[PDB]
Amino acid sequence: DIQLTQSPSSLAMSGGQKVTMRCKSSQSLLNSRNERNYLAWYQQKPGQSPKLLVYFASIRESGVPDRFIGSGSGTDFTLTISSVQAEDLADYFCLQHYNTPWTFGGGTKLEI
Amino acid sequence: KDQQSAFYEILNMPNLNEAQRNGFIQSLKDDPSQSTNVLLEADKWASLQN
Amino acid sequence: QIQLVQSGPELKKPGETVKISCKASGYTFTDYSVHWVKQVPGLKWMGWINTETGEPTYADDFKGRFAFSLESSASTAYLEIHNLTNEDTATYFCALGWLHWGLGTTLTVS
Repeated sequence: DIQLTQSPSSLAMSGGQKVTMRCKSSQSLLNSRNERNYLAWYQQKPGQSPKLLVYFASIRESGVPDRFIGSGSGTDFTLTISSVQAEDLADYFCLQHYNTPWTFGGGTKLEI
Repeated sequence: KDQQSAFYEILNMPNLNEAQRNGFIQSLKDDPSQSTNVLLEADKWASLQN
Repeated sequence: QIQLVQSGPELKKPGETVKISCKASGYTFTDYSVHWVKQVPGLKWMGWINTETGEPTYADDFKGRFAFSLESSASTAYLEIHNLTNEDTATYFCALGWLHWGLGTTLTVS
């Protein structure tokens, strides 16, 4: 099985500053067929379904503000919020979909 | 010479929907640009394929 | 627009059986798999079901009391949990792979 170890579980924000969260996998998520890293980042607010922010490690999903920036390859991946806003107070987690046993990151709670 | 590579990859996708494959190729014919965007759609849906 | 809608919330007594539905629209249902995810009030992936053939593949922790099924004529996936226990109390998501997540269904066993 592929294990996902995220960064911290909580983060204190001061409106406008940059926040970085990290996702490390036990094995590479890079597919040799299409050269894509099979990892996606999701935002989930209380009582709501997870929303896709970044897919294929570093490709921003349509409709997502450009302040959400995913990067990394192989085993080290990061999701960056250039200027954290008030509407970004939610949980964030990574997801690997390279192998059959999909695994999720621990989750990242963004609060003030 | 880069667009023809995308033509090769999309045309040789193993288990792509034939109607969706014709749409990727036809989009590569109408505008030879956006070659990375159509390959991105092909890889996106192939990763979700059964 | 790709959209997934699940059944309403469920209140069940231990030992009973619950069935959760997931209606889809906006894409070719039979070409892309439907996955099930369990969220305890982290996230644990339950498994997926082949939309074309109907063959389900379950995770190791979901091989006993769980069953995936389809009704292709209505583009609806099903999740059946038998012999409900207290740990089954969670929110269950149907997801079009990694792309789009369902709205979720809260199950409470008491």
